[PDB]
Amino acid sequence: TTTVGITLKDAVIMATERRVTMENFIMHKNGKKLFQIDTYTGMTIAGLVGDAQVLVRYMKAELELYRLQRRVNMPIEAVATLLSNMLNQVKYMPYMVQLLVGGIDTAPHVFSIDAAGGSVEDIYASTGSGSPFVYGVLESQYSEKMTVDEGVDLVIRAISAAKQRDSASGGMIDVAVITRKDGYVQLPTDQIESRIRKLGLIL
Amino acid sequence: TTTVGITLKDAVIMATERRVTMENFIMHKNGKKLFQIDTYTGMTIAGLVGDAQVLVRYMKAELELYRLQRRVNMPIEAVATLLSNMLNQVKYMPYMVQLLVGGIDTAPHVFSIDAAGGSVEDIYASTGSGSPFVYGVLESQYSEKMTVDEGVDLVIRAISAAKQRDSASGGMIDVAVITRKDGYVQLPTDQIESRIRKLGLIL
Amino acid sequence: TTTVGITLKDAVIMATERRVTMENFIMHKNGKKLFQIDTYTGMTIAGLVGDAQVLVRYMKAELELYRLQRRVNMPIEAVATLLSNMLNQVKYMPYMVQLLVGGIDTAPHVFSIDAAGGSVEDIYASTGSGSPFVYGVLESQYSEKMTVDEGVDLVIRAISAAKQRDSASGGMIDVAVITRKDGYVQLPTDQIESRIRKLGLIL
Amino acid sequence: AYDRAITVFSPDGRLFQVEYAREAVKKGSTALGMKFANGVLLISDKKVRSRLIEQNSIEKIQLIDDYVAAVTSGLVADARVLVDFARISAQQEKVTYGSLVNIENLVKRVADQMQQYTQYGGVRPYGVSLIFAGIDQIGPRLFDCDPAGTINEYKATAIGSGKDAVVSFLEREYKENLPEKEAVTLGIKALKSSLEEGEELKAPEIASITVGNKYRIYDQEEVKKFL
Amino acid sequence: AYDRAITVFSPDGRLFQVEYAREAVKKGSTALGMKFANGVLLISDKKVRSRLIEQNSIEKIQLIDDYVAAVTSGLVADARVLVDFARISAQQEKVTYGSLVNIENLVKRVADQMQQYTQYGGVRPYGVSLIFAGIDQIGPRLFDCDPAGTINEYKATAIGSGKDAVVSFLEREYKENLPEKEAVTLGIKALKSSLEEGEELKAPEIASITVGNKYRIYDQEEVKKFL
Amino acid sequence: AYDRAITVFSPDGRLFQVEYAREAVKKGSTALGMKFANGVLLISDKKVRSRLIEQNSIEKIQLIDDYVAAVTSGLVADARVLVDFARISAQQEKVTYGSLVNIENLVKRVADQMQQYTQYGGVRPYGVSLIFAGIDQIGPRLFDCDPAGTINEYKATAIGSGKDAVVSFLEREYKENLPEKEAVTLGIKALKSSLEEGEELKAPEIASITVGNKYRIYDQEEVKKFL
Amino acid sequence: AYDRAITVFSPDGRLFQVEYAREAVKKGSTALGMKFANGVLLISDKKVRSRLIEQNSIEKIQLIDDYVAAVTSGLVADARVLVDFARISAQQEKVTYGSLVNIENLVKRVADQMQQYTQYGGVRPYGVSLIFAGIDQIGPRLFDCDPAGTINEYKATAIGSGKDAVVSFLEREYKENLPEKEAVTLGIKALKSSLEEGEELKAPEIASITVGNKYRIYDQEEVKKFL
Amino acid sequence: AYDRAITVFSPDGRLFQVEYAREAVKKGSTALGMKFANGVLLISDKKVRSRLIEQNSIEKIQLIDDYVAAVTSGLVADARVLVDFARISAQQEKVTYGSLVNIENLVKRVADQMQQYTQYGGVRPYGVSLIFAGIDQIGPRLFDCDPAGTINEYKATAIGSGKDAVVSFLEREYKENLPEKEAVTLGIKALKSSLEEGEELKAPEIASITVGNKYRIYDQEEVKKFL
Amino acid sequence: AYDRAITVFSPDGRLFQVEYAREAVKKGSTALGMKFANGVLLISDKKVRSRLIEQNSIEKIQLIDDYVAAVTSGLVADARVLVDFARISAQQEKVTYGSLVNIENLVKRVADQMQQYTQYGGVRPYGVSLIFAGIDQIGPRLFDCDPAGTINEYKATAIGSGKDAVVSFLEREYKENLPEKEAVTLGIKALKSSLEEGEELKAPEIASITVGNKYRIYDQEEVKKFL
Repeated sequence: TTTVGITLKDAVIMATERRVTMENFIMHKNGKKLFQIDTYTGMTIAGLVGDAQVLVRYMKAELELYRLQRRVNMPIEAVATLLSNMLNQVKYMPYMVQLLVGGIDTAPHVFSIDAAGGSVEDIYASTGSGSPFVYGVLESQYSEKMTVDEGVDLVIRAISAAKQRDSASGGMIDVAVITRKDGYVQLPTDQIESRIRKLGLIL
Repeated sequence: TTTVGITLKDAVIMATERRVTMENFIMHKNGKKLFQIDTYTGMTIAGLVGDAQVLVRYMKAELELYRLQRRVNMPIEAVATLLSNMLNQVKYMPYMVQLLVGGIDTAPHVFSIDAAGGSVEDIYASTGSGSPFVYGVLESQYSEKMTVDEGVDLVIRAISAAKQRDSASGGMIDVAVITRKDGYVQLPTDQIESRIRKLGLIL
Repeated sequence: TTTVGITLKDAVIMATERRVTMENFIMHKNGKKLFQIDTYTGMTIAGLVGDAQVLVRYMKAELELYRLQRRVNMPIEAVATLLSNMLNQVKYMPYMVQLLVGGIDTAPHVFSIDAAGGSVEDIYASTGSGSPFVYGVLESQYSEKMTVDEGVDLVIRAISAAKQRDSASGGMIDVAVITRKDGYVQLPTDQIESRIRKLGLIL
Repeated sequence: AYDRAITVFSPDGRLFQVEYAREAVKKGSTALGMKFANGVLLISDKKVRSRLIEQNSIEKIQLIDDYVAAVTSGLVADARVLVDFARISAQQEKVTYGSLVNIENLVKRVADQMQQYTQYGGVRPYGVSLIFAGIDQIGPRLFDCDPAGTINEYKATAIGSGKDAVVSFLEREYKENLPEKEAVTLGIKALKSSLEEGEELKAPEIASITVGNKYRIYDQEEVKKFL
Repeated sequence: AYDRAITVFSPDGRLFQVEYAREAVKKGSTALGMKFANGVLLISDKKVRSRLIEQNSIEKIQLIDDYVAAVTSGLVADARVLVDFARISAQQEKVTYGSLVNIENLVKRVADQMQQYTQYGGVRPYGVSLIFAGIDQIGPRLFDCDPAGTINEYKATAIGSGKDAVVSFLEREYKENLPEKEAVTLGIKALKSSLEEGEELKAPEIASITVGNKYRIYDQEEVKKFL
Repeated sequence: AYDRAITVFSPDGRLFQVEYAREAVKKGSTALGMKFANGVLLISDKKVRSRLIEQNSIEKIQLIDDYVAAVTSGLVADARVLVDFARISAQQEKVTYGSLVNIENLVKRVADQMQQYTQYGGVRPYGVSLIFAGIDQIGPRLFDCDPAGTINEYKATAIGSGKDAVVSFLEREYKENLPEKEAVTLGIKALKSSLEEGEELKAPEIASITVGNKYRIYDQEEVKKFL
Repeated sequence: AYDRAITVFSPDGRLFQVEYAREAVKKGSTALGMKFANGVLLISDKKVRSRLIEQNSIEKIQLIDDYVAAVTSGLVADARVLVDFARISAQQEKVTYGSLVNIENLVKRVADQMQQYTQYGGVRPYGVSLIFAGIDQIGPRLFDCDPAGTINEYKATAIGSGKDAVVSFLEREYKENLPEKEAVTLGIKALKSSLEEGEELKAPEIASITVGNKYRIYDQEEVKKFL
Repeated sequence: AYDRAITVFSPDGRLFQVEYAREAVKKGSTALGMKFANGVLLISDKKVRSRLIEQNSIEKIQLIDDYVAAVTSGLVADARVLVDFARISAQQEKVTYGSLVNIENLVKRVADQMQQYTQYGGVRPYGVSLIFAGIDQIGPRLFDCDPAGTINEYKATAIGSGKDAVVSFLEREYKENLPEKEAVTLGIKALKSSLEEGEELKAPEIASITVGNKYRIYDQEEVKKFL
Repeated sequence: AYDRAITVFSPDGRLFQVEYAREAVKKGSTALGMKFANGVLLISDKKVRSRLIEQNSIEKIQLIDDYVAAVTSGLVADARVLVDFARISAQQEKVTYGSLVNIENLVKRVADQMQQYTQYGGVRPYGVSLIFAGIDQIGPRLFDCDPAGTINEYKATAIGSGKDAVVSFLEREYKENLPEKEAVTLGIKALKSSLEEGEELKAPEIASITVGNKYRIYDQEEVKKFL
């Protein structure tokens, strides 16, 4: 798997690919690894699929209930701290996952969370077996001053690179862009493909 | 074991073979691996037979109860999400199974579910030791535009191929076709045999 | 051990041998591995003797209680489904046994059940270390159209073959015949011996 | 005196608090069931509290599974709770054995839950009566069950305010093995005999099952042909 | 005063609330048992509430296993609950030891359950009496058991409304070791002596067991030959 | 006498303590719900205890999720506790099945919690009624639910002090499938009919949902255009 | 006032409810025990309710083990329950230590169970007295025990209706170290002194044990030689 | 009659035992809170029982955390127990989410604990009212909360004996967004209006918090400048 | 009124139910303890109910261990139960620390068990007083303990019916550090002073312990030399 989350001035971009493998065996080419879990929050999953999917459902339920009770959205840092506690509580019988949580409250944030509850905020992060290849592209090409379009292209590239060298990664790239203005918007497939073509790539 | 589930325009076709082996020892030639679990839902089983059979019974009970309580059939995605939770809850003392759940609500669906509660929807899927052989036939021969008759033939072939190369697979092929019009209809044996003969195959 | 169960038009025939060994050491030559557990139901046991014997006692108790409560005999399939649940519930601390349950309700049935609750119906089945030898005789000689006398001879042979080549099997052959007319009747020893002599066999 | 706790016998050996629960059952709408040739049916009246109510909702005849149904009378919240116990109890049996051989046993389980609440202090009884009707391996079945946990099997019976009217009418008019259509007509006729003339029978509920089939709920138009 | 809680003694050392439970037993149909030559039998009357009731259902004589049976009188729901305890208790014993050597012990277990509910506050007693009759390794057995948990072994006894009639008649007429047919005739005769003349005895239940056999339930035609 | 414990039946088979709980509901502000063309709406009055109170706080209309809302009347602390049970109950169902197919089931769960507190001694009932309104896979739904645990589905209904006023007005005036704007006007008009003239209706709450959308809470300005 | 709960003291420091339990003991059949030369014996009368009862059943003298026996008076169901506690308690001690060195401790355990039910609300006391007689490593022992949990060791004593008659007779007539035969005669004679002349003593139970032996139950013929 | 247990409704649907807990709150010292420009404040009176008491101890204004504070009135031991629940509840939330986004939720948790004690028998309610004031992510907050578990948000409010005095005074005099100094002066003035002239206001407690700061407790000298 | 439950205070702050338990203690036989030169002794009277009782049994002076003994008065069954608690409590302490440094702690544990039964509803107090006398590492000790859980250390004291007689006699006559023989004589003399003349003191129990020794029970002959 390959997932990525980056921050920009007033935006968060999150992307994944869709491949699901039982070992070397590509069982499903269009699994979903990027989910909206609140008005301005998205989550990406890597690791054991059953553990990831359970946690997606809990975070949807709990962030919705929280919002109704508080009449405000959970701060992104709060979402991370919640996940941090949940996962640490069961560290010796853990959720075998790596999560990215990204969103906008008073500012953009991306947090990266491990199966022990370690949570850390960063200007960008990636997870899954393809992540090293992504970290390569980003180290070389990421800029803080990038525009949302530039950023979307960047992530398409990073994941394309990952897909070319990680056999556990493949399929269509999903991208979401989270802004105060328009909220969490999942870019349409035909737009991503267009950019893939315009940038001169494959799959 | 070999089981398969495919989707078409307004139909789901599910098929399995019937062999049950204790290792290399063929104990039973006509076990049942395809079950109707609701008006428009079917399930196929692979893996430890006890765990499989228990889950068949639960799904029948719980989907019947749900329907009486809600006065509608459980959405297929719901049936998957239920199974997903059930199985993940006991992941460290798991049901050693692979399930296909297929059916019609507002559209056709096939879901594939593993012993950790990983659930993924796909246009087709297969499970059991014969599944790689099936995935071969399907990759080469499946079309979205296929008709129900074309689809039934396709699955008869995929399984026949699986049977020829998986010593854990064998016996009569079972097929069910699920449509809004006629619901879950289990094709009669003599009609499957006829198509086997007409396609030029064996067992 | 060797046990067998076959079905015919309106009859079930079940047979076992009687040897009990602690390893290569023949401790007892006349153990009992065939039991009546209801008016028209019989059970054969193979595996750990303590687990087997406990289950024989439960099935007797529970099938008697069921019959008093329902005023009808437990359907044979129900007997299997009960056992299936019981055994699967404790799969990780299992009854180390293989069971055959055979009987008549609206028709004859033989079910074979494993230590994880896998249960499967078949026209015939055998269990224990002698079973492969039995499955050989039956593959070659079993007919659906056999009469109850023909069937009794068949099983005598299958077990006599098993005894000749399984050192874990031996002793007198027990047979029971279950019919709607006369219920479960355990054939007398002198009759079995007469047929052994007339078929030209040994032990 | 002997009147005020479920755990107290009167000197004549009565549990008045249970007898009082039984009066709650008289306040419900009238419903009836009867056996006919290869089947059984249920018919239920219904308070229609207003025209602002939604008809196709909270049904007096409730399916327990595809082959078993129940009608209830008395406290509605208690009834709901008992019908769901009935449904979960049914599914436990199916999971254990693969099927429901004898409906009498489902009924007993429901009746035992009810009896239990007539013996331990700290709870009141359920103010509910039920009729269960279905097909099992014995044949078509018709049972009733009250707050005390008492059970009977009938050819025909009824529960609710108009019970006594409906049971007399049937004591005079019932015959066994009627065809379905005549059975339903006898039933509507019996039901009317319990109304207070002037007062007229609006659209009631009708469900029926015959051997080898599943239950079948009559729609309001089909029901209308009998009014 | 001393009348209103199972946990309260009267100044004369009585538990009235238990005595009151014993009055519930008098409201049941009359049933009787008696020993005869190598065997024991039960006979029971039955309220037939209507002709809309189903005869081949809710039996007053209930098998506990193949060699033990019970008849009960009093609150029906309590009686049902007790008979099923009795059955489960029998099976527990057979699973532990492989058989039921002495029926007195089954009865004591049932009697103890009943006694327990005459001692702890928060529960009322079971308003039931039972007769148990069977064969065990001692021989043919006949016991009764009441709401108090009291037990006795008899040659003949009865329970229900007509108890006293039937016990007098038997005090005068019973002899030991009758043949089965005469034993059943004496029983029917005794039962009739408890009716109020004018009133006539419809089809009652009759079960019998003899040493070395299983129980045997008389069908209504066989029963008729004695009416 | 029969008046003073939730576990006690009256001799007519009533639970007065529950009936009394129901009176608590009459002391709340009036609220109403009604179905219209492809949707459902809620309108609630509000006691404004002072001008030192904070308006944009403790709302009578409460979202249970994005597609389901409730209004409540009666003891406010009880109502708060029940709304939060409703919310957690909703999320449990979504986690189990991925969605809330039929709102009737959420309502039943809340109604069952309420019924439970009308049966076990040691607790009193919740003195609350609720209306739930939302969209589910059946369509637009409108339910009410009282301290007894009784449930009904409506086209329109109300709860609170002015209930009877508002239900009459709607029995005369309500039609199905009104456009949203007219449905809201009919509602405000109905609500006014329950006031005591002289007395005038201040800013009330209004929420609405239509098929394929999420709920929508009217702000005080939008509400004003209807006053 | 102070009369109606096991947990309430009277102003004079009495527990009337326990005193009342003690009255239950007076309603039982009279039994006695006495020590003689190297042994101890029990004798018990018996209500023979009818000639339809079975004699060789429900014995007033009950073995606790081979060397310890008990007779009881009062509520029979309570007595049964206590004798079985006694037996299980005896076997626990034998498993722990290999033998029962001092019978006083068995009795104390039984007596403590009884006392416990004179202190915690929610239970009534056992309405039973017992006499325990046996051989242990101290020698022949004879104890009694009542509903209060009070214990005494005797040379001779009695329980039941005729207690006071039998104790006086023994206060005058008892000597220590009689031979067995004379001890038994003295006992029968004592027992008779408690009857109301006219009334005559039918076959009573007699058990005895001497040092170095097991218990020995006299059969009805052997008993007859003393009548 | 309906007066004497927390679990009993009156026929008008009231819980008098809770209404009575509310009278306990009138016996406390008067305290008030109010919102002003970018902040909120609390002021509390205090019984000074003697001159042998220690002033710098048991404070009527208690910090829940750095940004939230509470004043309480009624039974003091109850109030202490509730303030510590409030603190622990605040820390649980901070550990779960890293911060306390909305104070209303803390308050609700405290209010729920209180509501719970107005429903289950075996407990009495807390005879306490509280005012919570603090800054959260919504802004400056001011809530009260009573024995019933009822909550309201205010611009200004008060609790204690002088409540009604102080609330009238504020109904006439309060304006929003005063500067801190004027707000405090209005408060002291309001507090004085509740005294009985002759009687004069000794040194009261004053805490305040403004957006972006922590709480700030005025010392007795700073407070004096307002007397 | 305030008289009837262990959990109720009278308006003067009394627990009458405990005061009544204290009256149970007056009904016991008189016993006394006193300290003398390097030791302590106990002497107890005894009801001898009959000549059919066994003397060498159920002793009023009971060893708790080799260096500590107790006498008790009041309800005998309660006393037995408390002495065994005392013995088990002693052994727990010895197992934890290897010895019993201070007997005051054993006593307190026993006293606390008693206090506990004067505070939780559902139990009555133990109607017992005890005197404990022994040697520990402080020296010779003498304590008493009553139903309330109250404890005192004495030079001499008494319990039972004759308490007040014996305490006066000792208030006048006791001196510290008597030799054992004179102490015992003073004790016998004191005891006699509580009898009603005519009435004469039969064989009482006498135990004594001196520093560096174990307890020593006087036999009836040794006791006789002081009569």
